[PDB]
Amino acid sequence: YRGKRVSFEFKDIDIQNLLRVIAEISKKNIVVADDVSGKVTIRLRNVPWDQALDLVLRTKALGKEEFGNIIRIAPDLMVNLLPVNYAVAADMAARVKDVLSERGSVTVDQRTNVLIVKDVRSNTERARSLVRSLDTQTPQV
Amino acid sequence: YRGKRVSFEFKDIDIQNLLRVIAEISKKNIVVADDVSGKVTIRLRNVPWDQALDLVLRTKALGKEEFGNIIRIAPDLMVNLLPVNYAVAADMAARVKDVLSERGSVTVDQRTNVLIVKDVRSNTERARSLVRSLDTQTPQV
Amino acid sequence: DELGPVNANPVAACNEPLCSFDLDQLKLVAVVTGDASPVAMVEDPAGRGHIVRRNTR
Amino acid sequence: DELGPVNANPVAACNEPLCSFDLDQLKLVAVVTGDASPVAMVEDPAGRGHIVRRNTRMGRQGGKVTQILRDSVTVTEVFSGNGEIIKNPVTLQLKPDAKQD
Repeated sequence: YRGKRVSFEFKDIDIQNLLRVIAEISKKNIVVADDVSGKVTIRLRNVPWDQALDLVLRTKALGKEEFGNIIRIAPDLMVNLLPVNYAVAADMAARVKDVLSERGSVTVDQRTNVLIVKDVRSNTERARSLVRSLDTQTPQV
Repeated sequence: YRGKRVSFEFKDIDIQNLLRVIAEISKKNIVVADDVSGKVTIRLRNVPWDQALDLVLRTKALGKEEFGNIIRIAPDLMVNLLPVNYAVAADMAARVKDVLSERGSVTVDQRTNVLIVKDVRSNTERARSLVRSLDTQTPQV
Repeated sequence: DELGPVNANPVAACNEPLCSFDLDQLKLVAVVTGDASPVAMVEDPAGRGHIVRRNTR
Repeated sequence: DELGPVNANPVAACNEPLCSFDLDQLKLVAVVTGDASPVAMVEDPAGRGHIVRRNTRMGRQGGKVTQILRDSVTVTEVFSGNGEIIKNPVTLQLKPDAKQD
């Protein structure tokens, strides 16, 4: 769960293809089962892959299990990184969980106090507006 | 989920026609199933299409799934963009959800803090009056 | 001997349709515009919808 | 005597597929990039997805992958220009709405 930064753009492609593509970029050797799912659409910018993966799982796709050398996977939206300069990322977690409800979309907390969201643009926009708005009362030091 | 801006005027037309028309404008290659629904009426101004689409779905019409190159769709009112200059769009969400109730109509939050409404003119008018009224206490800085 | 070869070739295509009907019979329903170029939507005297664009007939 | 030896040899491989189809028939779906090097994803006229990267090939003209952007993919193809075999430096864009004859 650490990698080079990437931009994932997938317009109506088999998750098996996204997976292989992700193995062809040295993001492990990835192998699915045979019939995992189908086709998905995502479009990410500035996301390390191992995350864009965790995030792909949550879209439609699978869960991942690693053997070590190989990993087995079994059965636009966009991603944007939000810097949080002023507040701690965990203090947002209550409010951010509360927008999601039983929706799709997710939020991932990276160690360097940045939030990452996959979702529809409309749920991304909401999550950014709240994260920045709460960040903004934290900049008045 | 990003496109050129458009005005959708559909007076009693098959959603399959609106779809094809929407593919003939390079808004993907769109293909339905065979018997999706029927005929609908909408009239939009200044709406990017990929939104006027999400909005068309909610009217009567379908949900969309994208393969990537092609998209499959399976089984006046107007649209107006509200700028929100002063407030955040998400703060309106509680009040705007509360007018809708179990009605038709919807609200979409774009990333650039603009609200977009499809509905009957009478529900659009209500939503605009509330969005502008709450925007107006926010301009007195 | 011709029915027992149970054979049908269904209709789903254009009939080549609007070039068989006169222009003043056709009514403009709507127009679509976006990155895929502008396209008109028009109604037959038979009540079909069509989609046509600049350079088409 | 041939069926009773109940024997099937299933299809799961590449057919060697895209070298049997022409390059202007193929549509760019997506691109992946990370530590494992950049890789393009492309769609057949038969609706299959493929994954190809710099130094690999696709298409009947043997279109060699030479660049990979986020929006587009430059390849070097093999055309018979007036009787000479020459290089054709095509760039396959991503798939939006589009039409040609």
